[PDB]
Amino acid sequence: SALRVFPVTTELSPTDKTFEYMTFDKVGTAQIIADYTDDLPLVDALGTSEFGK
Amino acid sequence: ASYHVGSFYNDNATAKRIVDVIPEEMVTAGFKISGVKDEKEFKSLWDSYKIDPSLVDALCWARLYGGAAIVAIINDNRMLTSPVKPGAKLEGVRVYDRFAITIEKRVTNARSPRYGEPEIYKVSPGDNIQPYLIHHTRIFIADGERVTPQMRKQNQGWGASVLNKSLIDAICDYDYCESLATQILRRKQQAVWKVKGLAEMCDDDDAQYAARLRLAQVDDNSGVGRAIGIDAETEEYDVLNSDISGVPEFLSSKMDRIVSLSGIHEIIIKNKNVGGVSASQNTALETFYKLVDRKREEDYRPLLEFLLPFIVDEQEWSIEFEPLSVPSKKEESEITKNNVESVTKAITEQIIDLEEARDTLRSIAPEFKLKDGN
Amino acid sequence: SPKPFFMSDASYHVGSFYNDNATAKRIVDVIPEEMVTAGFKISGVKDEKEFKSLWDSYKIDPSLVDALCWARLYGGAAIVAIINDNRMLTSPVKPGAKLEGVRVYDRFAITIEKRVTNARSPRYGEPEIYKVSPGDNIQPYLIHHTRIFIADGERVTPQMRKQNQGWGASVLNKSLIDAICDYDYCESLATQILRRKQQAVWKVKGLAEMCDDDDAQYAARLRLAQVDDNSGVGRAIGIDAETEEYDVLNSDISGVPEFLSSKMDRIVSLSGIHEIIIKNKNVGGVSASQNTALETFYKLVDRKREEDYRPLLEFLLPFIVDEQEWSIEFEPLSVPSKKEESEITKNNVESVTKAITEQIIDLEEARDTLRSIAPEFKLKDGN
Amino acid sequence: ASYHVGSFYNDNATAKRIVDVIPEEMVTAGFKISGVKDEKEFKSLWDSYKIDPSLVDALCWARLYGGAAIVAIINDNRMLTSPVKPGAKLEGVRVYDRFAITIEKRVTNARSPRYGEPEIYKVSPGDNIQPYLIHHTRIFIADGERVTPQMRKQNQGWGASVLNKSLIDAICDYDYCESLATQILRRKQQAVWKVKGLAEMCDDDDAQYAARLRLAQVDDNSGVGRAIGIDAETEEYDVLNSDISGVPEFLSSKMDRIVSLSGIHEIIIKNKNVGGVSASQNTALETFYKLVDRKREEDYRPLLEFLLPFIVDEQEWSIEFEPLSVPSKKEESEITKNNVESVTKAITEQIIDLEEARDTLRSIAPEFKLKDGN
Amino acid sequence: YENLFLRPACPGNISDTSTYNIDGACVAQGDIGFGSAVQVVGIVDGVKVVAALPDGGTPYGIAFRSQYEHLSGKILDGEVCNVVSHGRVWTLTSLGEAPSLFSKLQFGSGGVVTGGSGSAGWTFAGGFVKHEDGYIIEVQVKQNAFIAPP
Amino acid sequence: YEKNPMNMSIEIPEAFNMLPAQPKDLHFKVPCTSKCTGLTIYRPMTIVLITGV
Repeated sequence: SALRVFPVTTELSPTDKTFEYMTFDKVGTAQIIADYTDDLPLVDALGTSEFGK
Repeated sequence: ASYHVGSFYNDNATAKRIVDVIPEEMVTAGFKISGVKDEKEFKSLWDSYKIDPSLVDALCWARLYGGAAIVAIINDNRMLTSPVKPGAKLEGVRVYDRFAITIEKRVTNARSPRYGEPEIYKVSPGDNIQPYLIHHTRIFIADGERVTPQMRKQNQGWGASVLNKSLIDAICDYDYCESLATQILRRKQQAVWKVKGLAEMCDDDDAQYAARLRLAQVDDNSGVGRAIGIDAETEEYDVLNSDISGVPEFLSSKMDRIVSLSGIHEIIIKNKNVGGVSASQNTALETFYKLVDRKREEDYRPLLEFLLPFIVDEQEWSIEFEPLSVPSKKEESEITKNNVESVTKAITEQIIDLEEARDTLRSIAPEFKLKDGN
Repeated sequence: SPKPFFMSDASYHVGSFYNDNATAKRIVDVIPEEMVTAGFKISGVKDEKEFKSLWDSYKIDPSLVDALCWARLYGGAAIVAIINDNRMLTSPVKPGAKLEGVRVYDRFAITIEKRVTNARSPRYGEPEIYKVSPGDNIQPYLIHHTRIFIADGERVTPQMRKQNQGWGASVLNKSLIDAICDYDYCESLATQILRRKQQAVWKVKGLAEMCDDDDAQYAARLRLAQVDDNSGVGRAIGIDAETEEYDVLNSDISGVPEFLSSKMDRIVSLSGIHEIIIKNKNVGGVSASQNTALETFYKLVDRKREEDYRPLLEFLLPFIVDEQEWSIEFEPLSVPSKKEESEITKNNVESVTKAITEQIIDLEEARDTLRSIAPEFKLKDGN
Repeated sequence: ASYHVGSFYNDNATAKRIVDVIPEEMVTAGFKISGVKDEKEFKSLWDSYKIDPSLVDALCWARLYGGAAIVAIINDNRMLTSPVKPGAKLEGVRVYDRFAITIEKRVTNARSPRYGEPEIYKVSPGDNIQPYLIHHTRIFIADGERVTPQMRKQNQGWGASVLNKSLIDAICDYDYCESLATQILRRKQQAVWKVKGLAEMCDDDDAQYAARLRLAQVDDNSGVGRAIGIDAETEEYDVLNSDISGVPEFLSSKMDRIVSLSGIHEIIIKNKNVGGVSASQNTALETFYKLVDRKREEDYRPLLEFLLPFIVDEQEWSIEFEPLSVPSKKEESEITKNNVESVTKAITEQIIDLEEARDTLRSIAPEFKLKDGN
Repeated sequence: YENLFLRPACPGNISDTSTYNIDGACVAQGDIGFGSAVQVVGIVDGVKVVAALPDGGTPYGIAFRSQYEHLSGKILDGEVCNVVSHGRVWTLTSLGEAPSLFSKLQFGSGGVVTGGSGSAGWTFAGGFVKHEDGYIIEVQVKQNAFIAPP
Repeated sequence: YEKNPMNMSIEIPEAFNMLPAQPKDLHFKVPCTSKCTGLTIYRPMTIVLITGV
């Protein structure tokens, strides 16, 4: 019952031999400012991956 | 290097030419429609909408990035994600690049033949407006050139860029060869000056500085009409030289490889007439014409089928492409003479009457304007 | 030599050489869409306006194009046509004229389900059920032979055919493959020879005393490069007679363009598509030889078209036209000119009625004669 | 050093062209049938059977292997070993190679002229079907080229492969010449660097690795705009060079040998226009047409007499081979004009009447559609 | 996220495109040469009057090279003058060898660099090339580094 | 667990197929093959396993 209990996908070519997927992340913040300001907080991103066989 | 082909496109004007000469000329060639009551109002509405620059840009993005989309917003009293009821009406169209479209909802019902085709498109333009959704009938998607299905499915059913790595490196090394040729010309002749004990002087001191200044000064004033004096026992002054030959032929061969890999020929890619022949560049024009026409039926026509029914109230029509041949009044002057004598040199003996003879003569677009009538 | 038990040759290499190299793209792609877009005409039908209407309603010629493309590349392709039939998709088709779509699969997606070799039927040896495994997570569905059509590539030995489960071979045989491959090698060597035209040698006795990777050696290298960049035809360099000598060596370069042209000519010869089409360069020295070159090219493409384009037509037509007996004509694949088209229309219009006025040839057939050859002269249907 | 021809066929491309170019064009040329009441139903029935792919590969394997067979099955109420009764029925045709056919039974009756010709053919297709026996009239055998009889009866009365030893090794030598030319180009220049005491440095150790890495590094950065340093007292750096000339001419001579042995000329085997003349490749083509028709008359027609009487119920008929010449609209219209004016310019005064003038005009293939009648 | 370098290394010009400041509302008393330190002798109507550095003064900036304001080759009396108050700049020097990186420079008479052992002030930036049988160094000027003695 | 192809999946790049029969003296040999990867969990924490029931 494996093929009927878990989903089956076909997004993989018969010649492929390893696969990989990606993951993202972010950081940031904000403040209360005035009209004449020259500094503001910044944001960024991140990334990661995993493999298979 | 330059894996993002957009930078290459906006940097090197050559790739610009290869990517934009074909589709834009294709659309500017024009077309004509049959089965309509008339065509003057057709043209009036057409240039009233005046969307052919957007069409040009859509085709260019499809050819370059491998994909593009256009959304046609229609004046209807329904929310946009819903499908479209029958009718002939339009108020605007706008084009999105390959990066702005994703699939949202998919249908797999076996009853309809549209299973495996997206129904809902997620469009995310940006500009601090929320990404939204489009029904399939409202949008049209344009692709580039065909690619193996294994690559097609990993490119989420989208085509490939026309600037493949072979053409990229062929473009890249040509400029390198040109710079090398400039260096070859720079290094044609060299002068060598040898002085006993020249190594004795300390580094970066006044003596060495004065020696260098003297060398530069005497270099500045030498020539055919000027001479130099030296010391026989200590110093000598010699010259070495090398020849240059074949470099223009190397550059020509590299450019010819560019032409062969591109597929568009010389009098369009290097924009230089061969000059040795009078009436062969014309046949080059018809070879280019057959190439552009053949690429035309594969992509320009689907745009016409997608958009044309939304503007014309007429039921059944035909779309026929104007023959892409650069005309010449004189030549069409005898063309019109031939047509006018052929159309009625012999119809005076058959049932071919006025209301069909006039239609025949003004179907072939003449310079003769004819009011509608009997 | 040892080899895997699951033989697979035209699996990855052909696809890579197609989607990476450009000359392979051209050599496999110039033919099919030219064949399909040359156009065709039908005979035995009441009218042609509705024929073109149904054709540009169905809009299947890009599918035909890339179907023939995979047929030429992978050695095999299949197209399935869906019919408006109230039966299970395993069942055959009853006689009729109806269809709702045509869609294409590659060589990899079709296999044989069960085989019939009955003696009385001439269909012995012919796989009667095809098992297709589509992509995008769709369950396989077996098909009766009547619905789908299988298109092959080029002829091979029957010994190879049976080993390749009744499937042709790729046009990109290893001879053409490595002929294409070594061209880039020759080009790279040509560029390398161009770089290596001229060299300069600077000899300083005692240079061996220099320490490796210390300030002294770095300073020497900085000075050498600095004096190198500022040299030229308008500048002079000074050296010491006792310690150092500065010589220049050079070599000649010639014949490289001819050698590369010969390699390209070999590519043309193995390709079979001639110069002004594969290299897209007009010879330039002659006015009207490209016309005969291109008519020979149409000879090639027409003799290839008669082998593969027709079976698609004979497979699709019986499902679209209710008329019982029709024939296919191929339009003459030669581009004609407003000038000469006007001239030929004049010629045929005066030939058709210059002398028929004295015989029983009447209007009701003269009109069919004049509008049979597709004119620019329209005519409303009538007497 | 003898190799089976099938591997060479399905591996090499020039062999493919040499073996394949003639039969396919030959069969696609077409024909016309005389004595027939009408030709529309003839073509309808012909492309209903649609046997031309089988015909193509039958002729191909006859050309290659020196022998091929076709099995033609008929609507009849008898076993396959029996002869064929008079009639015109056909239901299918299939093609078998050289290796699956043998002779079974012998006839030597002096009464019939059939002595010395096999009466029963023993087919062994294999593929888990029992080999069977077929009567003479149900099978046709296609043979290759003529051979001396002392080899003919040694080869069971069968032809030989068109790829003989001279053709095979002439083809093989060309690739060797190309590889040698590539080597010649690669060995144009050589740089030699000699250092006193270099032999003292021992094999495969760290010092040798460092020295050779340094040599590779300095070689990678040499060129026109860069110089190298040398120690005068111990080491010397020289360059040796060689010239290249005549290699394209030698390759052209080898291609000459290939075309001379093949027998099909250059604009068909190399497929390259001469370029220096505009109106000589036309007579080149007509020489090709003459030779291909000469070969066609020998072997393609036997298929016509083998199969045609089995489908046509008419008692008498004839085969005419269509004039194998490319037909250009303009000259076709001109020829039609000439024919129509000749056919009735001077028949107005004699007994040449309409019922046969119509036959004459619609026999010579016109574009002039005309319904049958008086 | 990086700072670009500037191409010509002549005395009196800027060497980088880092944060710099140019005080262009000034006038000269006497003659000044490009690449020398200057001092502020007075202020009139929002304009600073500068002169070449004497003994006992506090340097304020370094004269800056311009090809429109100074057509002669140097800055002349009664001319509007450009002065760099913050940034990296090539200066004339009388030194013989490069000092330690990030040391403190000392200015002799006429606005030339002669010391590398100062207590506080401007610092050496790591550039040392040769000009006219003399050398050029690279200095990092900061705005409030040198403070006028009470 | 939660059933969705974005959390767990099983890939079948190659379907079951039969190679042509290799003949010997008086018998044949017919091999078969396919490909698989097993179960892959891109998003854990959507699965809970209660043990020792």
